[PDB]
Amino acid sequence: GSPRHHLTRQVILTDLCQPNADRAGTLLLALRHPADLPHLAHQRAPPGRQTERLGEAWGQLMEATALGSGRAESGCTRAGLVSFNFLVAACAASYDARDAADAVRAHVTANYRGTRVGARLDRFSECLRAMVHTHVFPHEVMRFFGGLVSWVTQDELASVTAVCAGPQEAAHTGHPGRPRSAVILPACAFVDLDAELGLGGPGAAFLYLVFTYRQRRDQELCCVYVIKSQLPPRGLEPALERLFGRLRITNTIHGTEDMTPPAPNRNPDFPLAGLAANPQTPRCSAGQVTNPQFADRLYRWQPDLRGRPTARTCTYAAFAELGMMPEDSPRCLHRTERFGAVSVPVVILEGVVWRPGEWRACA
Amino acid sequence: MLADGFETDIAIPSGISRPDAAALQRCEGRVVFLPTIRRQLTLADVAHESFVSGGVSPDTLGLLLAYRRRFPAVITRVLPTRIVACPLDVGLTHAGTVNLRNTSPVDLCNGDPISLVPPVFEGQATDVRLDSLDLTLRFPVPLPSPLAREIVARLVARGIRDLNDLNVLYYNGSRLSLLADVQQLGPVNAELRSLVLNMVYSITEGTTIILTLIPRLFALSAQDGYVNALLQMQSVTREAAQLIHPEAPALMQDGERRLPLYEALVAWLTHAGQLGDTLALAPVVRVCTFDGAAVVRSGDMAPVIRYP
Amino acid sequence: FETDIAIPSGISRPDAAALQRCEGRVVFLPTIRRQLTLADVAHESFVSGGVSPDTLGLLLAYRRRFPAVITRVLPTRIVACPLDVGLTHAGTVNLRNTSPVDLCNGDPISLVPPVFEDVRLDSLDLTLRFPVPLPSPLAREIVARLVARGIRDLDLNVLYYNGSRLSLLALGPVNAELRSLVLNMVYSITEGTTIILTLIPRLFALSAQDGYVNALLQMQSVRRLPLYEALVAWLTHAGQLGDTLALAPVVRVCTFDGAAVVRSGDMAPVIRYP
Amino acid sequence: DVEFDALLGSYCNTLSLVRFLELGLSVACVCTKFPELAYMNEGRVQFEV
Amino acid sequence: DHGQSDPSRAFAATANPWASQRFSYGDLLYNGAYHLNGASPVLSPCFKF
Amino acid sequence: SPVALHHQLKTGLHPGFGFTVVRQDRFVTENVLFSERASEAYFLGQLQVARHETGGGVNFTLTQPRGNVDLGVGYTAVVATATVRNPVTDMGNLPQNFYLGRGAPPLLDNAAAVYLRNAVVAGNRLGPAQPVPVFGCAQVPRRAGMD
Amino acid sequence: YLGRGAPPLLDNAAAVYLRNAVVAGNRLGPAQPVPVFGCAQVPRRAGMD
Amino acid sequence: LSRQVPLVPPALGANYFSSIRQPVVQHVRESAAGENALTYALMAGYFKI
Amino acid sequence: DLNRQTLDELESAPQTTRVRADLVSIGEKLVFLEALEKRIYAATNVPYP
Amino acid sequence: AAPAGPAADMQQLFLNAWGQRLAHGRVRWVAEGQMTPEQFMQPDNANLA
Repeated sequence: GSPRHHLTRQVILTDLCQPNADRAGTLLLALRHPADLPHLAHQRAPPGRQTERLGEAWGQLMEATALGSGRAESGCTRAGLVSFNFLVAACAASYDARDAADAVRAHVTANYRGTRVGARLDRFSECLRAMVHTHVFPHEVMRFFGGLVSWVTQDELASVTAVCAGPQEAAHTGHPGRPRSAVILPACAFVDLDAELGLGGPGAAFLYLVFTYRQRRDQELCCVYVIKSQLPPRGLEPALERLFGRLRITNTIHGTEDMTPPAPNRNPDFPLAGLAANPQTPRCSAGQVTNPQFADRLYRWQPDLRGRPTARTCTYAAFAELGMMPEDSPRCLHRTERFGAVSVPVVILEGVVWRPGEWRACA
Repeated sequence: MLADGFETDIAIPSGISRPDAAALQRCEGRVVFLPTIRRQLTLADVAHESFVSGGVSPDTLGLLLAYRRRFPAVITRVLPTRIVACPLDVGLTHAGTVNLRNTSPVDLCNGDPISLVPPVFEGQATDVRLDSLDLTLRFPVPLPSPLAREIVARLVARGIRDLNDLNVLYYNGSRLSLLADVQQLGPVNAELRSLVLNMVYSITEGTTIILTLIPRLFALSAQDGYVNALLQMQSVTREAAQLIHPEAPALMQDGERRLPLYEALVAWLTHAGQLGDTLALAPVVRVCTFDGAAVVRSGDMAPVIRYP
Repeated sequence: FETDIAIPSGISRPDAAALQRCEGRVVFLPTIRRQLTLADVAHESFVSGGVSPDTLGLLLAYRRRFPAVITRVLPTRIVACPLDVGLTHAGTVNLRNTSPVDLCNGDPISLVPPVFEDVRLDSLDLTLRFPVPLPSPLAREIVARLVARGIRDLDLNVLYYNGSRLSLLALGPVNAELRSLVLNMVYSITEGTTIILTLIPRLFALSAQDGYVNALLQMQSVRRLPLYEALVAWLTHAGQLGDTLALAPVVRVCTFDGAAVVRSGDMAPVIRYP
Repeated sequence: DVEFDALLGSYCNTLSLVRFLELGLSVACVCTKFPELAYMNEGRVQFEV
Repeated sequence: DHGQSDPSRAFAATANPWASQRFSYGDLLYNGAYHLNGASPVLSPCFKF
Repeated sequence: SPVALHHQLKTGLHPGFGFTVVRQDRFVTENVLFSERASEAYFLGQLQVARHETGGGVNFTLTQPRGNVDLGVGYTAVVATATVRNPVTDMGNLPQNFYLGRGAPPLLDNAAAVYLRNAVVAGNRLGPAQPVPVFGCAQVPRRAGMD
Repeated sequence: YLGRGAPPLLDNAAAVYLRNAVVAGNRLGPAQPVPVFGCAQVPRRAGMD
Repeated sequence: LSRQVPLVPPALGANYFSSIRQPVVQHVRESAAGENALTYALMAGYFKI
Repeated sequence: DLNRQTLDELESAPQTTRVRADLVSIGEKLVFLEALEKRIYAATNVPYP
Repeated sequence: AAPAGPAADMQQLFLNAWGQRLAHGRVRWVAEGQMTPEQFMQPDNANLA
């Protein structure tokens, strides 16, 4: 009796992710091929920013990933998999529980196989500080990829085997000593909404990924949260407004900069409610419009939208479905496991059934 | 989704008379709102007495607003001691087929999405009452999807008139109206804000170019009849074009590298096109018959397979 | 669970090889049924109207029809399974790209009518138009490009994906094939931004970076113009397009025992949401 | 007081199991059964005039 | 409801503007719901109409 | 002019025109067949058993593949139209609207295009109640009772 | 002030004046302003003795 | 508009409150009988209901 | 089995006598033809139904 | 209307106050003049009720 699941395999370099330091049962995240990244940043960015910042920040990352062993920067096979414990410790200078956050960074800069590991984290988090400024948002680039069940090791590449759909506790590990796993997450991201709203009632709950941005002039942050909630996917937008509304207050006033508003206020009131009242106002028919001898007698109206804080520049959050816990009461634990010689604040989610979903901006 | 299905068990109490027990066996396929996904609940949780706020039984409009915080489920079978339902948001059955029953005044067609609506119709608000337990079970009305975009749009537009006819509909030629009632000022302002957020967010600087295409359309409806019967006899843009001659702005700040028409359309899809999900709930369900007909009749069951 | 699309009698010899070349391709049918005729399958099956449908009406039928992916092709019947009921029992069904764009692992896949540039069976007098299975994040780009093309008529054709280059122009028919989309996308926005402009008549007049933010921060806290009768003309019209231009993904690729990136002409294994 | 209710008799049907060769239409057929037909492409019947 | 026509002759609404419509001279004289001639024993024939 | 010819059909005047009223009627008939000694070779195969679950119920959809070979050089069957039952279609006078239709160019002066439409559809046996949908299929006001 | 359903006085300059002089500094009154729909909330007490 | 409808001011009484409505005015114009028949026909019209 | 021994077919035949009554065959079955104002309704004040 | 002022400029007070009134919609009772009696029975007008 095994429930239906779906395994994946992909030949993935171990540049940003490590299925050796992170044991069986952590999250993963697929990426786009990074040749798309700063061409979109040249195109989609709001007026008056440094579009080449993404091409230079992502440039300095790859260039620091080798520095030695004579290794080319472009490649046919390319690492597009960022492990979850790598991503939390990247943005680890933007949480509240900082003493547990450096306890995530303590095994990140140590347990990884590599030379001068932490030189990436001062760069890769700056790459995320360039994703927001160059305005190609990482939830337009990141994408869920399943949780680990096994790994086959070679120098700088490995065979990542994950679960893209199904229950986590169903797929075989590889060692018949411990033939399953559990979803293992650091406690600097797992923030409930049960006690924080007062919902102490038992029931089945959903798991979401949630990003946070902060758009300012070179003061830009990033967070990743894995939130357990008994809420609908349609009914998250008010609850995320309650938490992160302070970041929404900052983004709507300090996110719009270097745009030039029209000076002074030029656009008057819109008089169509008054122009339709008089039957003595001049009009036009369907053939007389698009004619120069008729359009000059109509009302001239020149709308000037410049410097408006658009919806795309007032984003504070973006979420996606990740999975549910169908149990009667969701059974979470809070332990500290030993990743070598570093002990970590660890949240052990148990009985997770995977359903990915689309993203959704909370603009 | 689980392999062996997932069926909650709404409990029936002890003391129920025979005029009430045969009143629940006509509830074979209806829409029942669980507040959580507990496997064990009570009828005192399901019924309208649990729906009330603090003592204010809300209108039809708030009854829209407290469905999107609940989990709609469909009864599959009724035992004497418990009622079994399946939540739509989790997983249907092994099959992915759960039989409904039309409460609608309007028959269905194949493939059409179902968004459910409160009992707004006149001579139609038929609540199955339990007398020996003192409960009212309001059963909502499954409707086809382009109806649910009308009726929600009729009610929100009506409440704006009170802040200073409309209630006539037509679908498949059968004339039907809706109940006129006073609307409380509370939940209507929760709709107006959910409009004007999604309404202003669809205005990017690129829309100053589209608003200078209005003189082209008002001349295009002169020649192609597709654009005549597009605008409407009762539209705004026709009388807007007869008085306004717009013209484009001169330049754009760094407008060479960016596409102004493209950003106005991406923001229009996720905000103003998405609007039919913010006011009402989400069209979870469409009708996928296996052998029966193109049309599913009123008072008849329908097999159902899920949907985005 | 595998349905049957029977081929009617009188098949020529190149046409038995033509249907031998659509092995793994997406096809729409009306109703899930164990026996079905090919004349209800073809492009003729929804030319209802007096004009053969353009790209708009193609989208509408694709949400009223139930997509099926063809398995093996027997010379008497086309065996297929639909993507809504047949995939809970059988796990994974192969799929062939007709896309100019390659697939990665873990993408969700929507479908687009063939707007870029078509098997004809002259023994049976029908065409078989087929959808283009491109990945769904491109779908809200590419359709938004091609709508934005026709607005210029009354720079753009640059697209990058997976380290490659895309050229949408590859001019004659496709702009005329996409006339009905362009004439609804404009109307919904111009109806929207004049009603919004009528309800609050100051939304273009406030100072943007100074006073308009106060008009935004307040919105975030919790004869006769026939205006209130014209919301319904907007809301039902805009509430209709929110399904059609959504392009919801039925399909997500989970690659197992194979290549990471599946190229054009190759096959990619496919699961639905469980 | 002494009362009843009554269930007097339970009436059913007999389905008419019609064989096709008990019909007078069966001249217009030539019915020879296949143990298989789905293993067959276009087959033919020849005629000479 | 005289938005539609007579079902019998489908091309006109009725045959009497004084006897067909509601609150008409046809209704005020011959309805048990109005009770103008409930007193007399003489059977009016159109009471069933 | 369609404005001008609106006036002279309401006021009983005869303009310089005629028309050919064309309609279609459907009848119910009873037919008689005659066939011959071997008009059809009829090959039947072996049954299949299927299994699919719906709504709790479990369908066993049974099929049997068959074959129709028509071994007749020439005609082997005749329909004989004998009698006439109830005619289905009532033989009334339903005029056809084109305001249901769509694809003809309008008149220009949009103060006058509303004038005709609210004087032809307004009180009509067929005309659209809701204004015509831009891409749907316009509906006909359902009668309270057929006769 | 926890409750809701009584008409406030007309001068909105003065209706807030009482609320910032009664709920401000309370053992019971809410921290957040009241949610518009359902149920106001009691502040979290750090200690019960 | 002066040619089709009458132009009676309601300082001298309008249509529905007078005692001779519009359909006597048009009966003057749309008759085809002569001068010796309308003189009795109008007198035939002023018998009260 | 479906087709059991039906309940009524277990009885015996009753006893029979010879009754004079007219018999007509219309179509393909025997029918009693019987006028009933001679035996019944003979000189009794009850209307024939 | 009540008779205001002398009778001299009684009509000038009419046409200078009533010009905007006569051009909203058509007069009912004059439009019932060119009605064929086999049009009047049809639902073509909105004055049957």
